[PDB]
Amino acid sequence: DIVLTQSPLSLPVTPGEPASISCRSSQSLLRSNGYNYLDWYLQKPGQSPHLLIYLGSNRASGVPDRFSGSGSGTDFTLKISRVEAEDVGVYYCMQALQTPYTFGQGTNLEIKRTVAAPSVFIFPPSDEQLKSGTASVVCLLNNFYPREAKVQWKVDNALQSGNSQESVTEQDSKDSTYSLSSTLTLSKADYEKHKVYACEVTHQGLSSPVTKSFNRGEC
Amino acid sequence: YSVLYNLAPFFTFKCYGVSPTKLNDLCFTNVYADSFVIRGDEVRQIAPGQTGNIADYNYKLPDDFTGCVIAWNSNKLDSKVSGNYNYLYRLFRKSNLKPFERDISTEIYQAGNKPCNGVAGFNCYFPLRSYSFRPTYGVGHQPYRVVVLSFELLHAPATVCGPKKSTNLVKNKCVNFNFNGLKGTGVLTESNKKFLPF
Amino acid sequence: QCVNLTTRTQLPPAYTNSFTRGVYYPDKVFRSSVLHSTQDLFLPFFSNVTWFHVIKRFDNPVLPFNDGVYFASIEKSNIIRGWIFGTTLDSKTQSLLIVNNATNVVIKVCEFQFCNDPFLDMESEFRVYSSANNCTFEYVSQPFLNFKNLREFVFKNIDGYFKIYSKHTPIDLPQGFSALEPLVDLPIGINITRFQTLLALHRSGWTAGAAAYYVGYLQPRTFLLKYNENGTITDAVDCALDPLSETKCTLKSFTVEKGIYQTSNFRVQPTESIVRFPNITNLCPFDEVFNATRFASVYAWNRKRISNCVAD
Amino acid sequence: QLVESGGGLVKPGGSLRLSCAASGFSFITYNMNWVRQAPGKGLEWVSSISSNILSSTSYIYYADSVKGRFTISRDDAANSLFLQMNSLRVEDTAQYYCARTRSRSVRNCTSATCPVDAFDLWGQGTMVIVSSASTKGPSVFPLAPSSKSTSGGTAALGCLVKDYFPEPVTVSWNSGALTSGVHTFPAVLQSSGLYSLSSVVTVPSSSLGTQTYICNVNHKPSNTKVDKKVEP
Ligand SMILES: *[C@@H]1O[C@H](CO)[C@@H](O)[C@H](O)[C@H]1NC(C)=O
Ligand SMILES: *[C@@H]1O[C@H](CO)[C@@H](O)[C@H](O)[C@H]1NC(C)=O
Ligand SMILES: *[C@@H]1O[C@H](CO)[C@@H](O)[C@H](O)[C@H]1NC(C)=O
Ligand SMILES: *[C@@H]1O[C@H](CO)[C@@H](O)[C@H](O)[C@H]1NC(C)=O
Ligand SMILES: *[C@@H]1O[C@H](CO)[C@@H](O)[C@H](O)[C@H]1NC(C)=O
Ligand SMILES: *[C@@H]1O[C@H](CO)[C@@H](O)[C@H](O)[C@H]1NC(C)=O
Repeated sequence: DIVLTQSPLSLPVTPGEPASISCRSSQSLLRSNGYNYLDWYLQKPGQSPHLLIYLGSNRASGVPDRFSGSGSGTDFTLKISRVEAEDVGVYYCMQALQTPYTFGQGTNLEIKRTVAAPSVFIFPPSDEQLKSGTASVVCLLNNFYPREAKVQWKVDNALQSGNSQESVTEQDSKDSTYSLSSTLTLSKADYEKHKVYACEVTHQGLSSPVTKSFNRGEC
Repeated sequence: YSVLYNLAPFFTFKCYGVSPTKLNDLCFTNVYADSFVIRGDEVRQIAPGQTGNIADYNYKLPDDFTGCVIAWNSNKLDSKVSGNYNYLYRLFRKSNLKPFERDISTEIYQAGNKPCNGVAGFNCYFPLRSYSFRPTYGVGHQPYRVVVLSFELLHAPATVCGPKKSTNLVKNKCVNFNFNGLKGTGVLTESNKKFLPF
Repeated sequence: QCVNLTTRTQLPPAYTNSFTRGVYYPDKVFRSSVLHSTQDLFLPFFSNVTWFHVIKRFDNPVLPFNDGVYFASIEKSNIIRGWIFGTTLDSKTQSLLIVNNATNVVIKVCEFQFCNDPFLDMESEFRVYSSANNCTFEYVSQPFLNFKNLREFVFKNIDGYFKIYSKHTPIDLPQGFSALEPLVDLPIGINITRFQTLLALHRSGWTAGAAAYYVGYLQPRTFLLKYNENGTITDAVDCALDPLSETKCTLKSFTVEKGIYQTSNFRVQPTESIVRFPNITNLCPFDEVFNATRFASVYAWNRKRISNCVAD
Repeated sequence: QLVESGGGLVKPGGSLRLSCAASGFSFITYNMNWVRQAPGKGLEWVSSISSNILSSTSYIYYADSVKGRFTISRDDAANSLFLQMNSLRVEDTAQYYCARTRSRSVRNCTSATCPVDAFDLWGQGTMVIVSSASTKGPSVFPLAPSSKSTSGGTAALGCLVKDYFPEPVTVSWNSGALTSGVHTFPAVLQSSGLYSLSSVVTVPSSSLGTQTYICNVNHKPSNTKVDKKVEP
């Protein structure tokens, strides 16, 4: 088909520095007329996948002038004058050859404040949850930026995978900080079989990862 | 001409051409009846020799019409609570539209020097513009329904005359008469003769 | 969708007489106990007409007919269905259609697309045309319908009116007299110069019953029509067939007494046109008198006696 | 495009009905299409159709799987679009964006190739899940405050809800009186399908022994209202 891989999207972007995202083409984007039939859509999460630049190197739909397209053929990139707090969203390049088109890969924007120290919360499961047979432990992240954070669960010096889920809140309109919830679900029989439970939080704003450990059974 | 007229909707029967009184005593051949809906004060644009947006790009009337138009206002059957943008008219064109002709061709207007291949950019816009119909508008934006009737004499013979609601005829009593449009001096006595069906 | 026929066997057309056929009412005027002479397009008496027989014989010919087509046919089990009228019989010209199924008749003058072998085929197949482009008229009326029945039809296109005369009687040409009453007037007002007969084939590949139709010419002449006491036409007399009928037409009576009579004059028609002229052509410089640079004044006009040239 | 109708639990062997609703617009002069979306990276395109004002019989643009399974229809008289589904093999999540195209003119488009300009009327508000069982009442568990991340002077406590259907849920603290330190996190999709949501609020430690904190959990589709008090 026409499946293609976009930019690796693990790009650290700071305010005051332009961000370039490039996706290539398997074949030439030339049908009928010589116009550059390539699009870019700004899919900010939550409401709608809007657009920023339509086909050609022109502007439409009231897009700010900071976003502009360049290049043709198997060469295309974007230029941003200055990233803002309202530009967060996954990216995608839309090629207008045929209606059976495939989709690329997108990731939300990354802004490096490097000043908001994360606040890590851990909550032991309640006695009612233990009686119900499901032990749910939650590791919270508060007042940290940007959204990316390596959160892992360690039990008896062993990494845990396949039982942890992460939920990322939207950017706040007051202090512009993200929040992350990491909920781990384990059976009661496996819960009483262990002694130590903890979560490790890794962020770019910390010299070392923050690890806080608690033992089950405490009031 | 006694059922389509004399009705509750307001009749904008201000037209020039055939006499309204003579309508009941006219036998036209192959009348063309077309109906369309407009917005507000566009009724004046449907006139012979009129110059306007509709009269040059949408519906051009020739120098001779041999008849006139009938228009009425309907703010109930052509309006909705939400927006009613289901009726459109052409606004952009390169050349004048021929009278008594329809050109259903919605293409990109090349207003500027740079051509557009079906993509509207800066110098290219879609000719079709949509009318705005709401019950809260004023007189200048109300939906108006206009029907056009054109009478002419073609190669087809006279077959549209009809009864025309002739109410007459009496008993004989030596009274002079008119037989089938021709006046007669005789009498309408009874007859014992047998006629063929034709 | 059209299907070509390859089972046709070539045979020359036959001929038969027209003893007492082709008479019809000139108009819708009632007459009684009179012998009225009128001038109208009439089929002459004792005139040869073309005979076509369908049985494995198929007869669907094309022959030019400006106006005045006489159609008569002995018919059983409804083999004949309809007729085709037009000028070029294609989509470029307006053509007239006559089709009747078991319900009613259908009249549709339209620019139909005609194939080479149009015919009809219980009966549920309708394959005579493919498309319609330029028409706005439609007409639907009451259905018109061993040897048992005779169907005679006369079509005339005068002053834009398609006059149709019909007569069906319970029964070669039979020896009898029947007046074809008018049936329907079509205000089409078009041009027709060709005809084509539509035929129905029974499916049992296909089988065709025994049916024959007659086609006769129409000529402008005068008849002496007789109306009885109660309005029906009894007999008709041609006024230019034989001298006895000429005397009958002149005296306005069907019986002539013994004696000498005068009817008309013996005139000899011209054969060829003879018009020549002095071969020498001289021509004139009409240019120097029409496209002249200078024209004389009104009070003193120039006069030129142009002679010995041609008037181009 | 404001609100699109059609959503709920449907069996894999059942039928689906999708309809769009919007406000006044030139709806008959646009060749709208359908676009799907995944929770991960990579969206999907369902089907495309053309308006009847540009072509007499319009244009058809189908892929292989969406020709074999999906169907589309139009009305040309109202502000609705039809997307039926006679059969469904594998369809876990489907948003079915109701976007139009930024092209009132169509040129040099055959039955299998047509360039598009832009989609600027994307629509959200519907969600379909198969094999989702039925609605289950939420269970609320209070979490004891911990004075470690917010230091000694401030303690953060919250209410955790578990095993609830569907996604929309309302969580409030002190009937909306407490607005300082409150933070509601979005839920996540579990392997069993039953969602779990968290919501915590930070309060000073001096008010733990004199003020009562009660969380209100409201679930409109299940008509469940639970008021849980949090104590250390
Ligand atoms: C039959 O018609 C032909 C004209 O085709 C004519 O010459 C001939 O005399 C006719 N025969 C009879 C017996 O009238
Ligand atoms: C006979 O022909 C007319 C003309 O189209 C049609 O409407 C009617 O249905 C036909 N009748 C039958 C029985 O097919
Ligand atoms: C044939 O079509 C043309 C154009 O469509 C029209 O002007 C003309 O009147 C039509 N012919 C008849 C006999 O109506
Ligand atoms: C009818 O058509 C024929 C040939 O198409 C032509 O010779 C004839 O002059 C036409 N008659 C009229 C009245 O147009
Ligand atoms: C008189 O006329 C009627 C119908 O017009 C007809 O049936 C009848 O036979 C006529 N009388 C005679 C004696 O023919
Ligand atoms: C008049 O006739 C002459 C002779 O053929 C020709 O040369 C000229 O062009 C015509 N017209 C005028 C305006 O002189």
